Amino acid sequence: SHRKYEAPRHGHLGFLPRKRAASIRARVKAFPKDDRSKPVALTSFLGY
Amino acid sequence: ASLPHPKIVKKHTKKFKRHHSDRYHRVAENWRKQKGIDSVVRRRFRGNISQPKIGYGSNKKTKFLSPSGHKTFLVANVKDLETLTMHTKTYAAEIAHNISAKNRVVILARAKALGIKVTNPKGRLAL
Amino acid sequence: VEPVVVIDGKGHLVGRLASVVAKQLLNGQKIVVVRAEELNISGEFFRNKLKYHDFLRKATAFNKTRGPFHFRAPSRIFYKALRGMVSHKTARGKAALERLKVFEGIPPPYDKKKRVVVPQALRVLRLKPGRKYTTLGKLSTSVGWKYEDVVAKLEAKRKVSSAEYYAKKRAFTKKVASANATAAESDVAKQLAALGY
Amino acid sequence: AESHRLYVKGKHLSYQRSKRVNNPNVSLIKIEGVATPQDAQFYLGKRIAYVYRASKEVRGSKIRVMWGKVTRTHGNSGVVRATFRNNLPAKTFGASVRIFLYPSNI
Amino acid sequence: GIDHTSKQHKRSGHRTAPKSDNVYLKLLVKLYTFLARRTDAPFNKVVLKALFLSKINRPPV
Amino acid sequence: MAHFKEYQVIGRRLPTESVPEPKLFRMRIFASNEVIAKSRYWYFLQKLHKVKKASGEIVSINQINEAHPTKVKNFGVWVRYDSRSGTHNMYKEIRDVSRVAAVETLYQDMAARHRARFRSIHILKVAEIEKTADVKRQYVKQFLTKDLKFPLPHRVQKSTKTFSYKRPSTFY
RNA sequence: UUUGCUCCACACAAUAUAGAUGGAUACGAAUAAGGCGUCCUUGUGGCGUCGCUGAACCAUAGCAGGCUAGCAACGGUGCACUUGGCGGAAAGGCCUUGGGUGCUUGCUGGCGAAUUGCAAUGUCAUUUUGCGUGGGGAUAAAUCAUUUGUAUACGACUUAGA
RNA sequence: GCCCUGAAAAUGGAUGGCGCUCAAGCGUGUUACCUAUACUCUACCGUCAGGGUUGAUAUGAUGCCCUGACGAGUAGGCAGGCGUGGAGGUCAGUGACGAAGCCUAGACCGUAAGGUCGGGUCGAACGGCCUCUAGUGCAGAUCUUGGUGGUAGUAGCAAAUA
RNA sequence: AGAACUGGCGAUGCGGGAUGAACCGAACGUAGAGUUAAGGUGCCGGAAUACACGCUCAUCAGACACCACAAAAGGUGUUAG
RNA sequence: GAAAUUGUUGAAAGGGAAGGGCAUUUGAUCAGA
Ligand SMILES: [K+]
Ligand SMILES: [Mg+2]
Ligand SMILES: [Mg+2]
Ligand SMILES: [Mg+2]
Ligand SMILES: [Mg+2]
Ligand SMILES: [Mg+2]
Ligand SMILES: [Mg+2]
Ligand SMILES: [Mg+2]
Ligand SMILES: [Mg+2]
Ligand SMILES: [Mg+2]
Ligand SMILES: [Mg+2]
Ligand SMILES: [Mg+2]
Ligand SMILES: [Mg+2]
Ligand SMILES: [Mg+2]
Ligand SMILES: [Mg+2]
Ligand SMILES: [Mg+2]
Ligand SMILES: [Mg+2]
Ligand SMILES: [Mg+2]
Ligand SMILES: [Mg+2]
Ligand SMILES: [Mg+2]
Ligand SMILES: [Mg+2]
Ligand SMILES: [Mg+2]
Ligand SMILES: [Mg+2]
Ligand SMILES: [Mg+2]
Ligand SMILES: [Mg+2]
Ligand SMILES: [Mg+2]
Ligand SMILES: [Mg+2]
Ligand SMILES: [Mg+2]
Ligand SMILES: [Mg+2]
Ligand SMILES: [Mg+2]
Ligand SMILES: [Mg+2]
Repeated sequence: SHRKYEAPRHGHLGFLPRKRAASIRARVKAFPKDDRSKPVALTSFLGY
Repeated sequence: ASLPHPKIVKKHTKKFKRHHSDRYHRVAENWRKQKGIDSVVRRRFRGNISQPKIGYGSNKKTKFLSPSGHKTFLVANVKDLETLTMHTKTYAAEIAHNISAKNRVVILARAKALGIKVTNPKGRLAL
Repeated sequence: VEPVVVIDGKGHLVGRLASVVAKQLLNGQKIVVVRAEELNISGEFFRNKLKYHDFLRKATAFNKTRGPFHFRAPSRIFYKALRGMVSHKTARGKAALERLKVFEGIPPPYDKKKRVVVPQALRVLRLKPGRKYTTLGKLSTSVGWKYEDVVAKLEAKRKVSSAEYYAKKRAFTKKVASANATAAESDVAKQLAALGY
Repeated sequence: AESHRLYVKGKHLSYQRSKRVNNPNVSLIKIEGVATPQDAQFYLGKRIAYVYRASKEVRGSKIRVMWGKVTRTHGNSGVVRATFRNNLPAKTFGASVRIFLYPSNI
Repeated sequence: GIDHTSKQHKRSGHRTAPKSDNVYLKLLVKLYTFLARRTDAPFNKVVLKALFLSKINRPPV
Repeated sequence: MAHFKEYQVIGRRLPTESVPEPKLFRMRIFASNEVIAKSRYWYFLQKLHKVKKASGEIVSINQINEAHPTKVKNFGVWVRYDSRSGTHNMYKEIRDVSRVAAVETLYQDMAARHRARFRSIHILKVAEIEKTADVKRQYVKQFLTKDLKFPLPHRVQKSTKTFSYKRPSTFY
């Protein structure tokens, strides 16, 4: 039978699996769309 | 050489092994007929072991014949062996398992003298 | 009749092509299908999109990574049709499937090889004129295939190169045809014509 | 010449079978260039060899042969039935066979 | 399949030999078997049949 | 039932002492063979007159061949058929070179368009429409115009081989 | 490394084969339209022609293809060199220059073949591995242990240490 | 008629699946083709039935032979056989030169119950045939007794301050 | 849930209906060859992507009896009357 | 000095059991003539 009182689910299923990352340095999975009129520049940087 | 015979046809060469003798050690391979009410083997469902039946009976002309065309006759001594003196083409002597080595020598010598084929001449030979 | 048969999948009625190809692999023929993005399916694009969405909703409820995998690329859609028509869970079916390769576009191994068609699967020969049909590339893009633009670009490049190759071949063929037209009234040519050649 | 072949190529398709039971004692052979049973009648009775290779040399060769013959036509599309002295192994479904031109009636 | 109108493998239901192991009775049966086969005498046939009868089927006379 | 023949079937309603020489009724039956033809004769005769096969006899049965089998005719065909919910008379027109060919076409068309099986159809009449402009169906009239020509666009050639090397053409 | 590793050539041993037995022979697009040829006023052009399947095209003769003698022509083809160019979608292939060598069945001769006995796949392919003979090439790391806490139940992770 | 609206249910899913649109759909017609332990023919096994043959070298008339038909099976009936402990008879049977037992992806016979042989192990008895006899055949009974596993190097061996 | 007749299942495998006690076909000694039944012949899958005349386009098409459902009422959809 | 169960050695196979039937390939092994 139905849940008897509605409530949002706990947590975000889009951040699955809740596993350890494969590296200590997180991957950049997307860079800014290239605009080939601007001067050549890095799209990101590394820091601590 | 033995008496000429038709080609020996074995209708079912493979052993009729009891159902589930491959599954349980307590179930020996000696054939037993399933009597169970639901038995898939007794009911002869496709894909199951075949059961012994009289249709598998061998041609009476070739029944009991060894591949050499001789019927095996077990012999314990020379007198047993010479029971086959006039039947060398139909019977071959097989020396009994419990015959000692010296008696085997004597039986083999008599069989060679009489032209009687011996199925197991290499039993208990001098090493 | 060849060690490998390369089928140009363009306009080829995915189901009928899959039937032909499945029988070919099971009979032991190596098949390479190219231009799977240009395959056709009978019925409106909306119909086939709805069918693929019905496919998409099917998934193992307790773990979607166990469920049926919904491959988006046109080559993998065609492969799904072929696999569904091959007994793929047996070693024989596995061997048949290893006798198969399917590609979007015509990659470098096969762009310089002869492509054949399958008339019993050709859309223009099979479908009644006026019947609406879907193109696999459009359907695949709509359901999440990411490489329609890249495949189209590489296909345009290949077509430029292949048109240059064909211009050269046409010139050489005209030369050979002229040289055969000359010495066609020779005694040898008359004897050949008498024998049917 | 570059060609030495005196046999017609064929493919071992399957055993004789119904939907769910096969009969290994009969093989089905697709002969190259035969599209009708009328054409296959020519090849009825011809000897067929399945030629394969083994690691162990037996009687001066590492090539072994399974001999059979075409017995009758099968279906409408030129497939024939074949019987071999020993039935074909069924891993050879899709493997090549050689249908020789003998016994010749030409 | 055959639609049998009668029981299959039905024994005749008549004795073909005496149940007795009496060697002399068997000798009489052998003699009258020969006679019933090679004389066409209904007497010989009925005597052969009577030689097979059990004790209650041979009441004293 | 099959490729049809046409038979004349003449039956008698067997003579008695009171009524010798009974009235010799004849029918034209479309059937694939004489057995079906006689069965159909008795069916329709039982629909029309007090008779049955047990009380009557087939006096004759003769195949009627088309008088001019190689001339194209327009046929008016009156049929009576049972639908799923009633019985209906319909008139159709068929262009063909013989009555048997027209009747085969008619049975095919009835099965195709009204799902009427052979058992549900009675052929009331098949008649040649001698004068055009007595043809009253457009799907036949359109073939009776002067100098009728028409192309056959999109020709599909049946390949004898699995693979073709040509990317075929539908020109005609 | 009680002479290790890698590449090439050769030879010898194994190893198997989802199954060679002349050639997978490359436009693109349309199909109620096209292909090819040709011409011009270069086009959605004119004219001619083709399809109606690859039933094609190419190849194909020679002890499984030997040894030789010529003719004709400067063709065809194999090999290893070599000139240069193109090819990144999985390029790993395509094209091209020059000379050298072999073959050439385009044509005409001379010699050989047998006895595998009337057939027997009658062994001619390529896949990996090993070994030996030569030549060529290069001269590390990882883990355990110790250590860190950006990590951690244990493994794992992340650090440091000649 | 077909198609459509009417036409809403709970895990994701079923013309069996793929897929199929002048169908690989629906109605209808025609052929070819595929394949059951069914039908036809043949062999072999058995059963039943009808017969032939005691005229000899003939020891197996319960034998040999001829002819025809037939063969599903729970509960159940009957028949013919296989195996075990012991008993009378017999083979003047086997055996310390190795009985019995046991092990043996070694061989042979039987449709089968089983039988026989070889090899190893072993150490004192045992078997064939005709009969007699029964405390005579096990997969089960939450069977009985004994023995042994997987679980599993697992749960855990943490109260009473050290 | 309860009767009538017959045929079955139980007691029965085999080919077909994917699957299934009962449906269809057919009942069964061991084999060989031939031919079929019911059911099928795109591919899975043995067997015509056979031939023929039509019909149907469904943004929930339909796809063989038992059987695994759909109705009244409607539609210048389209077809034939 | 059996079996269950186990160690070692050798042989073989092994994509969510294993085992079985028919048939043949391959390896091993073997009788008969
Ligand atoms: K066991
Ligand atoms: Mg709620
Ligand atoms: Mg046996
Ligand atoms: Mg039961
Ligand atoms: Mg995604
Ligand atoms: Mg029978
Ligand atoms: Mg509906
Ligand atoms: Mg089908
Ligand atoms: Mg139809
Ligand atoms: Mg008798
Ligand atoms: Mg019985
Ligand atoms: Mg006792
Ligand atoms: Mg001993
Ligand atoms: Mg063992
Ligand atoms: Mg002692
Ligand atoms: Mg007891
Ligand atoms: Mg027990
Ligand atoms: Mg029990
Ligand atoms: Mg217990
Ligand atoms: Mg216990
Ligand atoms: Mg613990
Ligand atoms: Mg505790
Ligand atoms: Mg404490
Ligand atoms: Mg009961
Ligand atoms: Mg039944
Ligand atoms: Mg069903
Ligand atoms: Mg049979
Ligand atoms: Mg097939
Ligand atoms: Mg309605
Ligand atoms: Mg001890
Ligand atoms: Mg043990």
